[PDB]
Amino acid sequence: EVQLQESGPGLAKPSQTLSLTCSVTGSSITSDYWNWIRKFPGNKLEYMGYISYSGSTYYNPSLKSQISITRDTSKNHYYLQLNSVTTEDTATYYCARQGLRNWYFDVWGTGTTVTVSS
Amino acid sequence: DIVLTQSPASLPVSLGQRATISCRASKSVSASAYSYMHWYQQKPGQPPKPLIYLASNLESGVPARFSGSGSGTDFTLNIHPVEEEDAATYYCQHNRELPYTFGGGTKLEIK
Amino acid sequence: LADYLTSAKFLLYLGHSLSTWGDRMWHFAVSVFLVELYGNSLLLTAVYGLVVAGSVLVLGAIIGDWVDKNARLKVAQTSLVVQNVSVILCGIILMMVFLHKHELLTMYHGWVLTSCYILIITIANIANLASTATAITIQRDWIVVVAGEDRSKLANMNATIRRIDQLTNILAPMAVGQIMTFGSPVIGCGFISGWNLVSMCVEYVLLWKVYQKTPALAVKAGPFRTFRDGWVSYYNQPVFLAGMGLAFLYMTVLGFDCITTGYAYTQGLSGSILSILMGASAITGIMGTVAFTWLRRKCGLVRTGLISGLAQLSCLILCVISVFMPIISVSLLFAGVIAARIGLWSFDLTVTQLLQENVIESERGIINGVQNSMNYLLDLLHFIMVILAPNPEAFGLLVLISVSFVAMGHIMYFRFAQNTL
Repeated sequence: EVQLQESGPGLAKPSQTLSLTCSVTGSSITSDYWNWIRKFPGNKLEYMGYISYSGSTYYNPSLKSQISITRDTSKNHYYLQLNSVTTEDTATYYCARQGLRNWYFDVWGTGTTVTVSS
Repeated sequence: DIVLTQSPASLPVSLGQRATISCRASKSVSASAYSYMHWYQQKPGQPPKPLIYLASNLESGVPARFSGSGSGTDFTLNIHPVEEEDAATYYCQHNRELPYTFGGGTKLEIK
Repeated sequence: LADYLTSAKFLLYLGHSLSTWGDRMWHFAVSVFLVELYGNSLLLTAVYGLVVAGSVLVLGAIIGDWVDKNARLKVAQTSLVVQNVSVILCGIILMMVFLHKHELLTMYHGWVLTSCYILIITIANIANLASTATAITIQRDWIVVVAGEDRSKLANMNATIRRIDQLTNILAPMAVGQIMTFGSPVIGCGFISGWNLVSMCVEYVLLWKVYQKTPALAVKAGPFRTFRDGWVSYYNQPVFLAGMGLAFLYMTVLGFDCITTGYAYTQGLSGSILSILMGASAITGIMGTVAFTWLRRKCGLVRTGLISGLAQLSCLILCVISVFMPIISVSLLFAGVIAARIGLWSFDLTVTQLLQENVIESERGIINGVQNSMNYLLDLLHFIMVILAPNPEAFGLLVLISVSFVAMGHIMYFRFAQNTL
């Protein structure tokens, strides 16, 4: 039984920093890829990037924002940090666990909404 | 980058019938003996859910009314028979090469 | 019975059965790797076959020369250890590549996949050479000394060895398939390494026990110079023509190989019918072994080859009719194949006994290495022919070519029999 759960701040201001935490209960973060996905207001999903099970990292080059996918292996957490946010960052952020046996986003989290304004 | 075009936009159906949704790639998303095209189900207010993995398999616990088929650049998901609860949104997502991409989403409904 | 559990013949059977079980499980594993990570591409399977064949062709004489000098226990245990160590070290790599499978297939530059492929090939190519060496030394030297002047004992030994081979050929792939189905390939390729480790230990102890049992096994009566000397000394052997005839029967597609099973699949058959077809092939093989035993007992050693050739050609007449005459064609083809299995196996049994009974005691390894070299030369030619002709009609031509080559081989054996009798 694997479970994820997000956390973070409610909203933000332009040119600030967001540090969304994802806590994984039931399995270590040293097994399979851990991905950040975001669904916009509407329908268009989008892939943000991942942190691997071996400290590797990848960011979506088509992204127009500075993203840092870090991890802390003690609390069993991994963090997405958005820097220099803008009016086009308001979305819903989900975690996912791309497994190594069947290669698909087989376990998601409840996801958290993020909106920027003044 | 691979662009997955999903058709149709919204698919109306009636109970007991059979519904077919298909999304076509722009390159080959199939390697040796494996095709990387998965299908997701998302109801309003919940995160997506895995129905089909590797384009022809079935998850653990999903009703058997869902069937997957296809290869190359054209794939297809079939539901038979539909219910009153299947009014959801269906996505098709590939894994062939970074960066991954999701389909447009088919807004299934019930008449 | 204590007697039939301590005599130095059941131990040879036990060791051989363990070795063949491990070998067939490992072969099945490599086939699964190929079909999974490459989609059983016929070109890459053919290249793997060419690599193995050419490697044994250039080196069989050297390996036989090496076997002919050193001591028996030493060379046997060294070959066993090399084989099992190579198989374990490759099973670990197969486990690793099976685990990170999709990563390699989809998010890595192709050169790492190519390197993994050529590495697996290069390790299997040494496992095959070690298996060739242990085959030479045990079958062609140890089996012939553990049974002395008596000639029926040797025949029974060869027969039961072939029966063990026939049973394991169909039993081991099924077991590994079950283990991979109810588990994962990562578990199958680990069970294979564990099996090979424990088997290496047990077979080492069994070999030492055999060597301790028969004191008549320690009395050894015995660049390019050795290579050419071996080939020219093989040319003028009294049984050169029979050996060449046996060699010729490896140029064939009429069997169960990478191409004929694909042909059957193209003819719309099922897995279960293929399984029962392989079972029938094993049944006919065992029939051929017992037929060879009885024939050799009654008529003679040499004319059994002629009888077997006539039987095989009789069934291959149906095999070739199957081309010109949508179920009669394939049914006749498979019937002819499964029937000619009898003649094939009994003929090669009698040619093997002719080899290991006439040649001088101090040249077994070298000329048997050259015999393996010729078998693999014709196998290499077979694979070359498969490469240039992948189409299904080309198979309709390859059947004719294979029956022609079998006819040539039996013409050569007939010439040998005319020279002798």
